[PDB]
Formats: sequence, structure tokens, C-alpha cells
Amino acid sequence: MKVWLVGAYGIVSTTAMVGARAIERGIAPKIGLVSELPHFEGIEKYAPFSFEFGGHEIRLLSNAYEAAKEHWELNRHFDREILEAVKSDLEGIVARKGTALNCGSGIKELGDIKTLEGEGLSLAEMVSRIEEDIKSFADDETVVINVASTEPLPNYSEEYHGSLEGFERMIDEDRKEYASASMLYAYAALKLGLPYANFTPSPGSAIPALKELAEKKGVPHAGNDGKTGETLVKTTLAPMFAYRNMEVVGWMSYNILGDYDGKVLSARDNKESKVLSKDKVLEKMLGYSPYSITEIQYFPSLVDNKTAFDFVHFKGFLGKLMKFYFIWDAIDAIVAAPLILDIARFLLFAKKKGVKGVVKEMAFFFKSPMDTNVINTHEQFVVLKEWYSNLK
Amino acid sequence: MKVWLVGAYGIVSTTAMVGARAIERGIAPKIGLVSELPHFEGIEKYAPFSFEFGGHEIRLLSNAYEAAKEHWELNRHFDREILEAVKSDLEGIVARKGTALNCGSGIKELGDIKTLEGEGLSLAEMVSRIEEDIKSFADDETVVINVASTEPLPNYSEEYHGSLEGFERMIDEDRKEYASASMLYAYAALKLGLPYANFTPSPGSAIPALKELAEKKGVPHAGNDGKTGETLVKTTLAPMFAYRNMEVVGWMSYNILGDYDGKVLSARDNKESKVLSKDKVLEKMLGYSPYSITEIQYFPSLVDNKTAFDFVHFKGFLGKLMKFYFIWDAIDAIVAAPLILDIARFLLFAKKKGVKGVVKEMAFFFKSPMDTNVINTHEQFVVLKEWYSNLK
Amino acid sequence: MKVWLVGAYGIVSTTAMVGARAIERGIAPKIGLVSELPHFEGIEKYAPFSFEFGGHEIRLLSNAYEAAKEHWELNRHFDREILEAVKSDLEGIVARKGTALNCGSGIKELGDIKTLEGEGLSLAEMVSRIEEDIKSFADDETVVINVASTEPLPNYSEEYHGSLEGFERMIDEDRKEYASASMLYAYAALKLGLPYANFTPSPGSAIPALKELAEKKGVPHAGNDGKTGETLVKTTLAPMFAYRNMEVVGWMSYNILGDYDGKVLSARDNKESKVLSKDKVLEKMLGYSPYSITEIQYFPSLVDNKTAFDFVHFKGFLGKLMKFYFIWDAIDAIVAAPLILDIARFLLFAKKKGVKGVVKEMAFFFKSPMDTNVINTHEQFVVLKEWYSNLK
Amino acid sequence: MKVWLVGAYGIVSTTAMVGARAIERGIAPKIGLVSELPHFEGIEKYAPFSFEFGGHEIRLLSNAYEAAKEHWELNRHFDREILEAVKSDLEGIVARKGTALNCGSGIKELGDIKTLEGEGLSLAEMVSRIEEDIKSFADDETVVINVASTEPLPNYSEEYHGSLEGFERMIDEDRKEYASASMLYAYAALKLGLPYANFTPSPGSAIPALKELAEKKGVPHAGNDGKTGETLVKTTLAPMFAYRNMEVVGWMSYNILGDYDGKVLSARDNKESKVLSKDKVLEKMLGYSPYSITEIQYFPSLVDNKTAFDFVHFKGFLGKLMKFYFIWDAIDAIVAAPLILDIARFLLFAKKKGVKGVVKEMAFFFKSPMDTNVINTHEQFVVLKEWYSNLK
Ligand SMILES: NC(=O)C1=CN([C@@H]2O[C@H](COP(=O)(O)OP(=O)(O)OC[C@H]3O[C@@H](n4cnc5c(N)ncnc54)[C@H](O)[C@@H]3O)[C@@H](O)[C@H]2O)C=CC1
Ligand SMILES: NC(=O)C1=CN([C@@H]2O[C@H](COP(=O)(O)OP(=O)(O)OC[C@H]3O[C@@H](n4cnc5c(N)ncnc54)[C@H](O)[C@@H]3O)[C@@H](O)[C@H]2O)C=CC1
Ligand SMILES: NC(=O)C1=CN([C@@H]2O[C@H](COP(=O)(O)OP(=O)(O)OC[C@H]3O[C@@H](n4cnc5c(N)ncnc54)[C@H](O)[C@@H]3O)[C@@H](O)[C@H]2O)C=CC1
Ligand SMILES: NC(=O)C1=CN([C@@H]2O[C@H](COP(=O)(O)OP(=O)(O)OC[C@H]3O[C@@H](n4cnc5c(N)ncnc54)[C@H](O)[C@@H]3O)[C@@H](O)[C@H]2O)C=CC1
Ligand SMILES: O=C(COP(=O)(O)O)[C@@H](O)[C@H](O)[C@H](O)C(O)O
Ligand SMILES: O=C(COP(=O)(O)O)[C@@H](O)[C@H](O)[C@H](O)C(O)O
Ligand SMILES: O=C(COP(=O)(O)O)[C@@H](O)[C@H](O)[C@H](O)C(O)O
Ligand SMILES: O=C(COP(=O)(O)O)[C@@H](O)[C@H](O)[C@H](O)C(O)O
Ligand code: NA
Ligand code: NA
Repeated sequence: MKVWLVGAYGIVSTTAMVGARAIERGIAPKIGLVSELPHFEGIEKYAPFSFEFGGHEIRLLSNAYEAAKEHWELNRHFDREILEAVKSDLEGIVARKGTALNCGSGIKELGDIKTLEGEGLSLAEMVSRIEEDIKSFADDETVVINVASTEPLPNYSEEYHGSLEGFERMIDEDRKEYASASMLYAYAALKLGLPYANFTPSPGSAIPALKELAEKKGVPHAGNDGKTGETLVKTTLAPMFAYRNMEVVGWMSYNILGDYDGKVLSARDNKESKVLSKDKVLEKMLGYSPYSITEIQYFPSLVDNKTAFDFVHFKGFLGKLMKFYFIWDAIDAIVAAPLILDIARFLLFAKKKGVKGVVKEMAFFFKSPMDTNVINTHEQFVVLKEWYSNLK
Repeated sequence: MKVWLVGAYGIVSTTAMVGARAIERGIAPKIGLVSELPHFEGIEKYAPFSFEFGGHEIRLLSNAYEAAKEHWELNRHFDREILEAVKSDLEGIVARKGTALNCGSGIKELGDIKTLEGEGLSLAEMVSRIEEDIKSFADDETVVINVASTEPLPNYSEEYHGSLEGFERMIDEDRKEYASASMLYAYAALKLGLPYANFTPSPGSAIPALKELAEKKGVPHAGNDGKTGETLVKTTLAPMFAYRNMEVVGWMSYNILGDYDGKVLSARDNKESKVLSKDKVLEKMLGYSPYSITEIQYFPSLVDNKTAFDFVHFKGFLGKLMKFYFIWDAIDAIVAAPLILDIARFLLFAKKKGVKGVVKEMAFFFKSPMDTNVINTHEQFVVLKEWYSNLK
Repeated sequence: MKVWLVGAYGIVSTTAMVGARAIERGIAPKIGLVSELPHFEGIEKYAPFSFEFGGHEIRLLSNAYEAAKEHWELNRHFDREILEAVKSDLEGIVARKGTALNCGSGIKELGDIKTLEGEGLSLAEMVSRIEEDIKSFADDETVVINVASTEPLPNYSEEYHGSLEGFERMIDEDRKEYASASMLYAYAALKLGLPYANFTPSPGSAIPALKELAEKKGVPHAGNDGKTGETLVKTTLAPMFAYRNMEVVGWMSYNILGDYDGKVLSARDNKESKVLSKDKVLEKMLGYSPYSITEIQYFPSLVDNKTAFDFVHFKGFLGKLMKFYFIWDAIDAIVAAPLILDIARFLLFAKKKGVKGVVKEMAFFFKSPMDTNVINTHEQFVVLKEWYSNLK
Repeated sequence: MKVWLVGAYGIVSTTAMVGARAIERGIAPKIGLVSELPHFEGIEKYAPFSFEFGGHEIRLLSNAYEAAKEHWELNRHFDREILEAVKSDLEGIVARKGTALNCGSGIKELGDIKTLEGEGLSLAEMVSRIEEDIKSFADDETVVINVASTEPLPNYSEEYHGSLEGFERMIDEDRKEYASASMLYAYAALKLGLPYANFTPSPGSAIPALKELAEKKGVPHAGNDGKTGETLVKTTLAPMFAYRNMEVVGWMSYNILGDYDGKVLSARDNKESKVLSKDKVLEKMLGYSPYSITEIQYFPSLVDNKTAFDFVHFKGFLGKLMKFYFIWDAIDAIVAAPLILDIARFLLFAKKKGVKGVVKEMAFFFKSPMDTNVINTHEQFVVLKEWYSNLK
């Protein structure tokens, strides 16, 4: 199959590229891959473990191997012998110039970038480069996945976002003020009839205009925002307190990381998309809102080794309060990269099975799942198991 | 309804007594009570929030109020104004002299005790005092719940434990070597046709002899071992790692507490029942055994404020290892006492609905659930919800 | 002796009042009191354990007992029987109306307040009420200690703060823009010849104008900012890494609390004084600056039970990095209140021994010690021991 | 200089070998080396950074490079490029066959071993091989350092250990029952006039017989037991509580590690030396004994990445209790290896400066310092600074 990756040279994207190839050459286990659990046997009939990559980037380096080695140099999150083995394959992967349109102040923190909007292109001219890049790569087994730096909350507009006819009116009128890059790549992929997922809290295809386009074109799509570590624990453990009829009176979630993700998120406008996504799950699960605080801070020594400190204060019998603390220490790229490969395969499955529009049953992968109030990790895992069985 | 409590003067038992009454007088919330969740509406038709207490003890103090105040003095785990309000009610609760038969070396740590076996009674003569105590209290809405100090692993015997006819042959032959107190109280309650639950890792009714008696007499029973804090988190979080296709390579669980429970468990023979119960859940959920360590140590300054430190080392994509840590800080009596009241009400429900034998669907309350391989907290909560709906 | 307390109805101030009296009535141990360590035997010759209180407040409640009970109701940080025992004594303590001049936006969070500036008084008229209040209370064994809500960083001015003649020119010209309440109370106390300490990161007497006045008047003074929990651990543990020739590459300090202190500090202008004070100690001890982050967030369920999460990332032999984590769980009022009593006694000692100006050797009590680069807790404790011996 | 290392192929020993050479070839920083702090400038006049190695082992592998690579393969605690750079140097280091005489049951856990006692040699014949090995290597700038697996507590004997004349009577009588390997290597080194340090809690030279021999021969010696991580924090932080007049009511120290050290310590007899050494520091610093628990457990996934969980429960003002928690995550070999090089250089310094007998002023390096009640890390660091200045 083919995966077009937005933000192709990022750490999640390149680790997924590295892992795909290492697994295919026989030199790495299949750990981490949900699509490889026993419940999903038979998936290889529809979406075999077999990948070619392309993508869009704004940080142009020469190819995906150079990009993979840069992140590896700082992180050493897989073995040198893997990097060497997949070098040749990755050196053949060369990203194309994307758009950082309205992606917030945090993009400054990436250093040397080049973008389509920086060439003076109108929105319509931009959309055409993007589509030309994707379609020249795409086949009948291609999916597009956004792994780009998180954008800030967009300037929402009813006219331009609330219908597909209004969204295309935006493009025709070149009204950039209301377009963000994640929407343009989503639009390009759905217009081309490719399945799409959004791994980030950017809006992507999560506006009605693009949901309406997905249904009309008969294309499945999924999102938003990879739920990979601290928020995974949150949607696993919060349920325990409800099962036992306990009130959660406060939940603190404090995250510190470095590398390119922590750097963009060091900016206040970019940080807000991610924080809101992480914060808001509590109410949806419990029915009420405990005093929550969720923060992300840059901490460069940690590089991609994001660490999360959480504290949960909660009331039990007779009203007495009590305390639970947890600390999560993981490489972000390691818990996210297999999910990119899972999402790609499940999208292809859903595509081959006639599924259109939001695949709400992929909520399990995401912090902010489209079209569903199923947040609980256990329930999400049941829904995804059952969804697959119903279509298999 | 009536609850006969084995270990009536313990902290869990007295906190439950205090809480029952405080709730009934209107001065405490219903937090902590599973049986008060919205899914279980209508339960009050079969098991209203309404309790009278009695029980067996070996530490004879004058009454349940003196016993409640002693634990309160050290713990202050509810307000003085609650203690004052429920004083009169508790002063009417007076335990009867039980048996500490073969309850292990740790019983020395309780100080001044008096027991039936210490009076020279045969097993048959013991069983008769126990039954006479219980039946003089019991009505058609009575349940017996074991909350006594944890016993060591028993000397298991096929003849004497593997059939009801062999168990009664033990009693007739006065073969004490093979009887433990928890089995004698279980036997007494089931012989009398009362529902029984075991809140501790002692054997209780979890031997075939007594399971066979429960079916024959048509009595429901449940157990074993309240799953209340660290093991609750364990059966909630371990699933997350399986959902994501991660290998758990080691799990450490280190617990330190004081008061009467930590004191009995300071003994190596008594400690083993509890440790095995806490340890063994991992395999049952995951399919394989990570390197696990589970310890309990006395730490007197903590009194009933058991604190648990856990560390989970686990492999993800590409085999890279990663770390999760958690610390649990709660009053044991506070997370256990509402469950005693829940178990009592659910037993009465099950009784009134024609249920006999092990109520496997009460696994949610227990670390070592009888007759079931459902360990996962989420699944256990679904089974209990569904069980109730099917009988309501 | 007498202690005039600025912020008399706060939690630290009232807990110190409660504790003083409980100790004097014989019903509480002397734990927590540095001045009661064996090295300081003989101090009772100069500063016996014997206290009368008065003070300034802007939250006017009826008396110090009402104020003590309000904090106790939420915190229960000492026993009911103590509160009852010291009730009569505290009911005789009635604060006088102070000034919240330029104390930042966070003062809104205290609710109902009344202030001298709110009466239209000029600076000179304000200074006169303050001095009249203090002098009508003061004797030859009186000290004034600021325990008021933390102010923001002041508008610093060379003319008005850099000399005593320029500071009094400010008062004569009624130039409020450049005066903050903490400076006015410091000025009032030093003008009256009373020793002064500042327990907060407000400026207080830490401007040259007031240091010059302290020397001229021959009055000892100390500050700034009680070092009581997380920053105490910081100045104790950071040294370990230097002793062992390790580079600290990052130190995160994340604090969450509620009650009146967390509420005022929830405001960004007020928060900054405290954060800078907590943050800046690292460089002073180590010689260089690790990447540090220090945050304070409101978390109301915790009330005065401030909890601190810290993480220290550090390099060792061969450059390999490594991790230390700590979590501090304490009642702020409990670790601060005995130090108020210690500071008062040590000030009186220093006064009776002819000491004038900044008592730099009291650095041990403070996060931002005036006139000293001795930050290390061990060194600070040696300096204070030696200082006392040299004057005893 | 030369360092003879007992347990030459262990992880601490080989990491120190690797580091020495990497530093000398210019490719690693001097971080971790106390002897490289600015206070110790001029030490290179007496003990330059310049090392040749030899040693005794019972696990015979071909040479020190093979041994270094085995630990590296599991731990990756320095870079591959370092291992490659120092390969040739280490391949020239070949250990000689030592003695595991009375080293406890845990030695079984090392797998394939060969020993002098296994050849049938008497004690006197053993002592002669050891001395012949050491003296054929030794020069006027040689030191012997024990880094061997921890032994159990020895069978102490007044006759055979309480005097040098009684110790040699043991050797003459071939009374093995009373000799342990660590004493034999200590004896061999001091008889040969070499300085000796003991990095482990084995007895080594810490018996009067050998202390008396050190004085008589005029040889300096130091020990016992590298204080490197959790116990370093303990002797740094415990003082804070005394400085502030707080009672420590309980301290739990729970350690889990794997590799060869955790494996030997998995045995109950070997574990006890280390646990007692770690536990007993509290009383010596504070004056009294808090309820302490100190445990070490094998946890193989962690290899040499020992992790320590500690909890400190302590009383403050008014008697209110409060909690501090810490977690230490470090590679044991990384915090210990530079200290071997420091100890060697400081021993040579002390030797060249006429120092004889126990160098009590090296207590800073050790958990159980000989001939001193100075336990506090700060005081220990002052003593070592001052000692060096006095002799420089
Ligand atoms: N555990 C994880 O790593 C999870 C990551 N995320 C999100 O996934 C995304 C990727 O994470 P990382 O790889 O760690 O960050 P990264 O910064 O290393 O990778 C993002 C890449 O996208 C490129 N990029 C940014 N904006 C672009 C645009 N508009 N068009 C084309 N390329 C663009 C950047 O040059 C960079 O190479 C981030 O947005 C992050 O918030 C979401 C949940 C969890
Ligand atoms: N969170 C919790 O508190 C949980 C508790 N458990 C178990 O529940 C039991 C009760 O816990 P606590 O109330 O904390 O302990 P506790 O020691 O305060 O209460 C037990 C009481 O039972 C009495 N007793 C002991 N053996 C007896 C016997 N053979 N016959 C009659 N009375 C006897 C003792 O005198 C004592 O009053 C313990 O076995 C504990 O292991 C199980 C899971 C969790
Ligand atoms: N561990 C601790 O509790 C430490 C506290 N601090 C500082 O000590 C101070 C006292 O702490 P808490 O008692 O917890 O806070 P609190 O808010 O309960 O007490 C402060 C009191 O001062 C009053 N106040 C505020 N501004 C005033 C003014 N300008 N004039 C007169 N009264 C005024 C308020 O009405 C309040 O009653 C805070 O500034 C805090 O930052 C410093 C280090 C540590
Ligand atoms: N942070 C640390 O690594 C600290 C280590 N220690 C002690 O330092 C010692 C070394 O630690 P590691 O290198 O981690 O362990 P390791 O087991 O990898 O190294 C010990 C080596 O000594 C050899 N050995 C054992 N007994 C011997 C004997 N009687 N004669 C000659 N060789 C013998 C073994 O074959 C092994 O190669 C251990 O005793 C440990 O308890 C003490 C404090 C801290
Ligand atoms: O999106 C998330 C959060 O997902 P979670 O790890 O909370 O499940 C992460 O990628 C995020 O960028 C940082 O790791 C976090 O420290 O802010
Ligand atoms: O039975 C348990 C364990 O249940 P868990 O809190 O692990 O779910 C507790 O009652 C036990 O006695 C101690 O709290 C534990 O420290 O040993
Ligand atoms: O001044 C300090 C800090 O002193 P430290 O406890 O850091 O030694 C505290 O009073 C502060 O107000 C909060 O507790 C902290 O969470 O911001
Ligand atoms: O000797 C010690 C303890 O020194 P500490 O790290 O406590 O300062 C260590 O080498 C020990 O072998 C283990 O790391 C510990 O987990 O038992
Ligand atoms: Na860690
Ligand atoms: Na806590």
C-alpha cells in the first residue's frame, strides 16, 4: 500500500518509515502494532504489511534517511543496525514542498523552512500543487496521513467551513485568512478520493465542509489527534473511578518534552490545540468536570522522551479524599509510529469494505475522536474490535 | 437487611457500620457505593439501604462503638461529628466469640484474644456455637461476610475439601489439622441457608466441598478478596498495554501499611495468601507472565493509610523499552467499607432472584474471583452491569 | 516578647499564633522550631518562648480566633482540641487596618477587603496610621514580621529607592506609583527602631533606602522569602551533584496549591515574585544555569496542602544522562509557622547583642537571602550555628 | 599509576577501565570525577590522570575488552564509538584467577567460575598466589581496589580477627572457616605495602587485624562500600530534617536492579551485608532510629539500571505528619566507576604524603566509612576538602 505523509521528515513519520522497513526486512518484532493483534487476523487480505512512502514537508532536507538520522542522532530510539539496514530504502524517499499556511507562531522554531505560500501562490494554485504531488504518487491503495506540527485553533467561519460549497467559495475567492494548511491537505486528499487521517489536533478534515465532501466522494476518514501516552492512561484510569462511584475533584497533567514537537508547542497559540484536546476528555467520560490543569512545557534535555507527571485527587466513602500519582516516561515517536501504520491499514480496510465518511469506530487511536462520545479506552477497543468483525 | 460480619471489630467492618448509619441518618453522601450507581436503579426494591449488624470477633472489646473509636483515634478517617452521631447505634452492636483455628502465626500480633478452640471445643462443638450465634440473629434478609484477618494457605486435602461428604467427615472426625476458621464460618452460613461472601484471601467457601454445599442448599456466594486499591489499578491499566500490542516485561508492586492488617501480614505465612492473590492477576489478563514482584511490609506510621509504589517496564515498537510509575495513597478502610455494603445488597438481590452457587458475576469486587477468568476491571464492570439487567 | 504580624489573619500567621499558645500551655511538642535545637541553648536568656501578638490585615474578620478557625475548617492541620484551648487567647487578638498599596491584581482573589488607601489617605498619612498602630503595641522586645500576600515586582526607581533621602522624598511628594505596601510597613518598623523580617518575596526592606535606614537607626533586619518546602529540598540536593562533579542539565519544579496563597498567586503579576525567588537559587549554588522551569498553579482541592513535583535530569561519567524525581506533600502553614517564631526570637537575640543592618547569617530561613551568596542549606546552617556561637 | 582491581571483569571495574582510556585518548569529558573538582587542583602532581590495569576474577573470560563488551551489550551505558576506541587497550588487560572463599550462596548466580580454593590450595598457598599476582604487577604507584561481588556477613572471631598475630595464626593453621576472600586480598595488598580500598560491604580490611597491619606497615587504606545513588541522596537529605528540628518517623528504601550485582544480591546471605550498610546511616546522622525498611530485589529487565523508590514520613510543627517521595533512575556502573578512579588517585596522594592506616577523611566515598561517625554528605565533603588542603 502507499502512505502519503504530511510532515514526512518529522520524528513520528521517519520512525514509522524506519519501522515499516525493519519489520519487512525481518529484523524487528511486530510489537506496538494494533493491527497485528489476534482479533484482526485476516486484515492482511485487505491491507498487508507492505509500505511505500512519500509526503509533504517544509523543512527540506535531501531525503527521508537524512531526516531519520537527524532524529536518531539526538534520540537513539532504535538501534544503529536498523538505521543502516533501512538506509537505502529511506534515501529513495524525498518529500515535496508543502504549505505552512496559518500554522501559527511556533513554526518559527523549526529554523530553515520553504513553503508554497512563500512562493506567492493563491489558494487555488496551492491546492493544485498539493493535488498534483499526491496524485502523481497515489494509487488505488493509497492513504494520506497528517503528522505535521500542531496548528493553533483556526479562525472558524460558518460560510467558509460549514458547507463544501462555502469551502470552495473560499478557495475561489483566495480568502487565506480562513484556510489553514491542515484543511488544504485534507481537501486535496478527499478531492482525489484518498482516505485521510489526522494524527494531530489541527482541524484537518474535522470541519463540516470536509466531512460533507468525504460522504459525497464516498471516502472514509479518521481523527483527530494521536492518543499515545499520558492521555491513553487518562482514558484508561478515569473510568475506574466512575466504576467505583468516586468523585474526581481535580486532575493535574504536566508534560515536558523537547525536540521539534516541544519547540513548536513552546508557542502559546500552537500549544492551545494540544492542551484542549488532552484536557477535555475528562468531562466526556465522567459526566462532570473535575478541576483539571493540563500544561506542556519545552524541556530540551529530554528531546523526544516526553515525560508526564499526573496527580489525581478524588473523594470516596464518607467523602474522604485520597491521592493517586503517576509518571510516564516513553519516547513519543515510539508509541506513535506504529499507530500511523495501523491507521493506514485500517483506512485501507475500511475503504475496500465500502465504508464512507468519518470512521467513528477508529476512535481508539485518537484523543479527539470525530463523531463519537466514546472516550473510555476499553469501550473504544471493544468498538474497534466489533467494527472489524462486522465488516471482515 | 442484616449483615453478620466475621471480624466485626476490624477497621473495614466498623467503618462500614459507621458509614451505613451516617448515610441512613442523612449526614453523609453515597459516594463509594457501587450499588448506588445509576445502572443499578431499582435495587432498593430488593435490597434497600438499611442495615443491622452483628458478627464474630476474637479481640473482644465491649461493643462496636469502642472498636470504631479505637481505629478512628489512630486514623481520623471520618469526622468526629459522624462518630458522635452513630455512637448509640454502634454501642448496641456486640460481637460474639469466634474461632481463630489455624489462622497462622500473624494472629499473635492482635494482642489480647479469646477463641472457641481455646475453650477446648471439638470442631463439631465449634460449628454449633457459630451456627447458634448466626441463626439467633439471622432472618430471611441476612447475609454473612468474612472481613477477618487474612489466614495463611491451608493444608489442602482432597478427601476433606474435595466433596461435601468428605468435609463433614472432617467435622465428625474432629480433624482440626485440615480445617481453618474461614471454612468453618462459610460452612455455618451456607448450612443455615445464608448468602456468604469472603472479602479476604483466606479460602472461606472457595473449596469444592463448600461450593457443592452452596449449590445443593441453593445459596449464592461470592469471593474472594476485596480488590480495592493497588490491584484495582493493576486490573485497570494492564489491559491498556495489551490493547496496544505492548509486552509488559516486569511489574513491581510494593505496599507498606500499618494497623492491625499490616501487623498480621508482617508474618510470612499470613502474608503469602495476600501476595499471591495480588501477584497472579497479571498472567490471567495478558496471557503470559511478566517478571512480577509483589511485597507487603509493615510500616507503622502509616496506620490504615496503605501506600503502594508500582513500576511497570514495558516494550513497544521496534522493541524499545519504556517506564510507567504510579503511587497510590488512600485509606484502605475507606475504599473497602462501601464494598461490604454493596456485596451485602447484591447478595440479597441475587438471593431474592433465585441465584444459587458462586455468583461469578460479582468478580468486579474481588482480586481472586471464583469460577471466572474475567480479571480486567472494564470487562468485570460490564459483566456485573449485564448480570443485574438480566435479573432485574 | 511581641510580634507584630503583617497579614495577621493569614494561615501562616494564625497557625503560628495557635502553635505559640499550644506550646506555652504545655499541650504541643517543640518540633519544627529551629531556635529549639540543642546548638541554640541559652537563647531563652535573650528570647524566651513567650509571645503576644498584634498585626495588620486587609481582610477584616472580628479577631484572630475567627481567622484561625476559618483556615482550620478547610485544612484541619492541627487538632480540634488545640483550637479550643487557644480560643480565648486568640479572641483577644484583633488586627488593624493595613494598606494593600500596589499589591498587584491577585489581591482581588481575597474577596471582601478594606484598606487605608481606600480611605483617600496620602502616603504620609498612611505611614502615620501604620506607625501609630505599631508603636501603640510595641515595646523594647517587639519585632515586626511580614507574612502578607506576595506582591508583584515593583516599579523600581533609583531616585526613590536608592537612598533613604530619596525614599522620604517619595513620601513627602506622595508619589504612590513607586511605593508598595511591603516597603511602607518595613519603613514604619525601622523608623520606630523595631527589628523587621520579610517572610514573602515582596521587596519589604530589601531596597537600599531601607537598608541604609536600618544601619543608621542601628536596627537588625532579615529576608527575604520563607524557604520552607520544595526550595528547601532544592538547596539541600543541588549541592550533592556539585560535590560529585555532575552537570545538572535541567530542573523542573511544578507546584500546585489552593487556599488564599494559591489564589493570589493564580494572578500572573503576583506569581512572578515567587517563581523568580524559587527558580534563581540554582545558578547561585552551582555556578551555571541548567535549563530550569518553575511554575505555581491554583488547584483548589489541595487547600493549604501544597504539593510539588520536581524532576532533575543530570549528566555523570562519560556524559551519560540519568534522572531523579521527587514529590513533596506537606501543609505549607505547618512548615512555615515555626519559622516565624524562630525568626522573631533570633531577631530579638540579634537586637539584644548589638547587631545592626541585614543579619545575613539568617539566610538559612530564606529563599532570597539579603546580602549573601550562601544558598546551600548545609552552609547556611553552619553560618547560623556559628553566628549564634560568636554572639552568645 | 596502576590499579589492581578485585573483580576486574565486573561492570563497575570495566566501565572504569573504559572511562579512564576514553578520557586519556581525549574523547570523553571529566564529568563524574571528584578528583577533578577545582578544590583538588594540584593533585595531578601526585596522582596524574594516567592508568594501567590488572586484577583478580573468578569468571574467566579472555580479557577485559570481552568483559566490557558483554556488559555494554546488555546496558549500552556508553557509546559504541568509545568501546571501539578503547578496544585495543582493554584487550591487553587479562585478569588472574582469584578466590571466592566463603563468598556466600549468591556466587552460584555468576554461572561458570574457577577459583584458587577449587584447586585444593591451603590458605597460605592461596595467599601466596594472590601476592605473587599482585607483586608481579605492582610498582611504587600501585593501589589495590576491591570491586568484587558483595559477600555475606563473616563468621566473626576475636582470636583470628582481633589482632594481626591472631590473623596470621589463622593462615598458618589453614582455618578457612574464619577467612573470607575480601580479607585475603586486603591482607595480600597491605603485606605488600600497597594502599587498599574496599568498594563493597564485604569486610575487606575493616577488621582490627588488618587495620593493625596497615598502621605497622605504614600503608593508607579506605572503605567501606561505595555510596553512589540512593544512599548518597539519603545522607544528603536526612540532615535537612534535623536542621529544621523535624522527627523522621519512618523511611522506606526499595531498590530493584538486575545484571550480575542484582543476581548475587538475590541471595539472602549476600543481600544482608548491603542492606545493613544502606539502612544504618539514618541513626548515625539523626541520633535516633526512625522505623526504616531497606530492600533489594532482583528485577532483570533493568539490568545495571538500578532504580530506587524512597518514602520519608516525618513530623513537623504541632506534630502534624507530612510526606516526601523520591525515585532515582541511574546506571549503577556510571555513578560508581569514576569513584574508583578518584579513590585510586586519593590513595596515591595520601601515600605520597606520608598518611598511614585508615584514611577516615575519605568517608565521602563510602556508605560505611571506617573509623568515623561523619555520615552527612555535606560534612563529609568539607572533611575531604580540608584533608586535601592540609596535606597539599
Ligand atoms: N506521541 C506523539 O509523538 C504524538 C504526536 N502528536 C502530533 O504529531 C505531530 C508529529 O509529531 P513529531 O514527529 O514529534 O513532531 P516533528 O516536528 O518532529 O514532526 C513534524 C514535521 O512536520 C513538518 N511540518 C510542520 N508543519 C508542516 C506543514 N504545515 N506542512 C508540511 N510539513 C510540516 C516539520 O518540518 C516537521 O518535520 C505533532 O503535531 C504532534 O503534536 C500527537 C499525539 C501524540
Ligand atoms: N483495603 C482493604 O482494607 C482490604 C482488606 N482486605 C482484607 O480485609 C480484612 C480486614 O481488613 P482490616 O479491617 O484492615 O483488618 P483488621 O485487623 O483491623 O480487622 C480484622 C479483624 O478481624 C478479627 N479477626 C481476625 N481473625 C479472626 C477470626 N478468625 N475470627 C473472628 N475475627 C477475627 C481481628 O480481631 C480484627 O478485629 C483483612 O484480612 C484484609 O487483608 C482485603 C482487600 C483489601
Ligand atoms: N510555606 C509557606 O506557607 C510560605 C509562604 N510564603 C509566603 O507567606 C505569605 C503568607 O502565606 P499564607 O498565610 O499561606 O497566605 P494567606 O493569604 O492565607 O495569608 C496572607 C494574609 O495577608 C493578608 N494581606 C494580604 N496583603 C496584605 C497587605 N498588603 N496588608 C495586610 N495584610 C495583607 C491577607 O488578607 C491574608 O490574610 C504569602 O505571601 C506566601 O507567599 C513564603 C514561603 C513559604
Ligand atoms: N553503584 C554501584 O555499582 C555500587 C556497587 N557496589 C558494589 O560493587 C561491586 C561491583 O559491582 P558490579 O560491577 O555492579 O557487579 P558485577 O557482578 O558486574 O562485578 C563483580 C565482579 O567480581 C567478580 N567476583 C565476585 N567475587 C569475586 C571474588 N571473590 N574474587 C574475584 N572476583 C570476584 C565477578 O565475577 C564479577 O565480574 C558489588 O559488590 C556491588 O555491591 C557498591 C556500591 C554501589
Ligand atoms: O499529543 C500528545 C499528548 O498525547 P498523550 O501522550 O497525553 O496521550 C503528545 O504528542 C504531546 O505532543 C506531548 O507528548 C505532551 O507532553 O503534550
Ligand atoms: O488486599 C489488599 C490489596 O488490594 P489492592 O489495594 O492491591 O487492590 C490490601 O487490603 C492489602 O491488605 C494492603 O493494602 C496491600 O498493601 O497489601
Ligand atoms: O514560597 C513558597 C515556595 O517555597 P518552597 O516550598 O519552594 O521551598 C511557597 O510558600 C509557595 O507559596 C508554594 O507553596 C509553592 O508551591 O509555590
Ligand atoms: O550499594 C549500593 C547502594 O548504594 P546506594 O545506591 O543506596 O547509595 C548499590 O550498588 C546496590 O548494589 C544497589 O544499587 C541497591 O539497589 O541496593
Ligand atoms: Na524514569
Ligand atoms: Na501523598
